[PDB]
Parts: sequence; C-alpha cells; structure tokens
Amino acid sequence: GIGTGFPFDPHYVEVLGERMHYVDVGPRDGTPVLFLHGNPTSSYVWRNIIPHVAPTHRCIAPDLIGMGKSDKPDLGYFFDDHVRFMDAFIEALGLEEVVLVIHDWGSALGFHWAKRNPERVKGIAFMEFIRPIPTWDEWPEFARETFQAFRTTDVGRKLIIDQNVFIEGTLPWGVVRPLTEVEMDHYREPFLNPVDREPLWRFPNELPIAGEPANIVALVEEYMDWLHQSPVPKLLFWGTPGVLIPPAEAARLAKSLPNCKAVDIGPGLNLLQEDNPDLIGSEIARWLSTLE
Ligand SMILES: [Cl-]
Repeated sequence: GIGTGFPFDPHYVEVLGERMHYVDVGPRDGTPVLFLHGNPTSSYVWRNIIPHVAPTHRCIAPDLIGMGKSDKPDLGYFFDDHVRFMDAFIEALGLEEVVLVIHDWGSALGFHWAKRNPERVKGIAFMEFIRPIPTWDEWPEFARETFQAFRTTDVGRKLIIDQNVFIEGTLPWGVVRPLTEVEMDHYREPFLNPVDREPLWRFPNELPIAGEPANIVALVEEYMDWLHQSPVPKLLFWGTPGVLIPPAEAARLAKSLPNCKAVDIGPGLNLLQEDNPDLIGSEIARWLSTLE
C-alpha cells in the first residue's frame, strides 16, 4: 500500500516578502536534490519517493508560492510569478549546485532555471513535463473538452475556482490507481477557501497549447532547445498512456536528448509519482550513485 502520511518537519524561508514551505531531509553533504511539484499538487506528491533518496542525499522539496503550506499573496500567479519566487528560493537556501527532480509545472521552472544556470545543474530527473503542444490533437482526447473549458474566464473560472474541479476532477482523473480519502484531503488542504484557488486556474491557462500563450511557447521552446544541446545527465520517467508525454514522445526524447536514460513506470497518466513511487524513487537513487 502506497503511503498516505506526510511526516516531514516544516521549514520556512522568507522570500520577496512571503514565506515558502519546504521539506529538508537527508544528510547535509553531497549534492542536494531539489524536487519541484506542479499543478495541483505540492511537496505531498514526493512523500513516497523522497524516502528512497533521503538515506544518501539531501532532499529539498518546496511548496510553490500560493500552494501547499507556502504563503498565498494576492498574485496573478502567472508562470513569471513562480519564476521570480523559485529563483529567490534557490538563492535563499544557498543552493550552489543541485540535481533537479521535476514534474509538470515544476519542470517548466526546473528546465528554465537550468537553461539560465547550466553550470549549477548536475542532473535532471523529470516526468510528464511541460513541452509545446503543437495542436489540440496532440492533447489527450478524454481531457480536451475539459481543458478547453478551463482556458476561459467564464466557464473555466466557474469550474476551477467556484467548484474546485481541478482538485475534485482533474486530480483523480490524472492518476490511474484509486486515491484514498486521506490522500484527497491532503490535496484539498491548501485550497479549502475558494479565494486561494487562483493558481489552479492560471496554470492551465499558461499551458503552451496550439501556440498559445505565445510567450510561454517561446520560453518552453528555448529550454527545450537547450535540453537537446546540454550534456547534463537526464533521467526520463514516463507512463502509459500518459498525459503530457505519450510513450512515443518519450521514446523520441530518450534517443534524441544527450545522456538521457528512460524508465517505464507502467500504467500512468500525469501524476506518475502516485502510480509507481517505489520504482521512481529507487531508480533516482541508483541513477544518482552513477553520477557521484
Ligand atoms: Cl495546469
């Protein structure tokens, strides 16, 4: 049975006038490992992978601004907002060199930070990450009508903000195996008040789909161009059928990206961490040992 508890002691750092929550476990020496979550999760999504890495490495998993146990100021919560906060989070913790373990929107932050700081990244493990979606035909059929609704200010805000559809609908429909009530309540916890659900709506409105928004497509195309050139060791977890990364796209990127190893986790949609945390955690620890 996949674990449901969150036993990590809370840590907080002040940043741009707000406090951000982060997990900090493992031995201090070595290269720290930085876990970046996405929408609509938090560091809770890493709770069963970190125990495979914490024996030998320091594990840092922050809650994005406006999410988890972090502060929730009245922001627009655009992707630029998360960039400015994650930039100053990494600097506030004195993280000189890091290994990235990123997912969903945490991967957009991780890849964009790596492009701007390539000398400070010693490895990138990633899964179901932000890539350009050329047309809506490359988006999964069963989720197309829902995400097109999300990307409007009338229907999309009614579903995500008023009815909490991204937590009540999108989250369980992004995991193959059934979630428990305790696991749902952990994801419901940061967004009990509808006024705090702004990040849950802006994030899908930022997804680079069909060239829109053009500023996010351009940004993702740049760090995807840097990925193809960089020699940084890469670990690519993928699931079947997946959501953002279909198996065929993972097969192409495993061979086209330099020093990229691909791992099949079995059945999976978007939250691969909830479908096979033991394989993901153990494969990260093994892969870290082959980098020294
Ligand atoms: Cl999203």
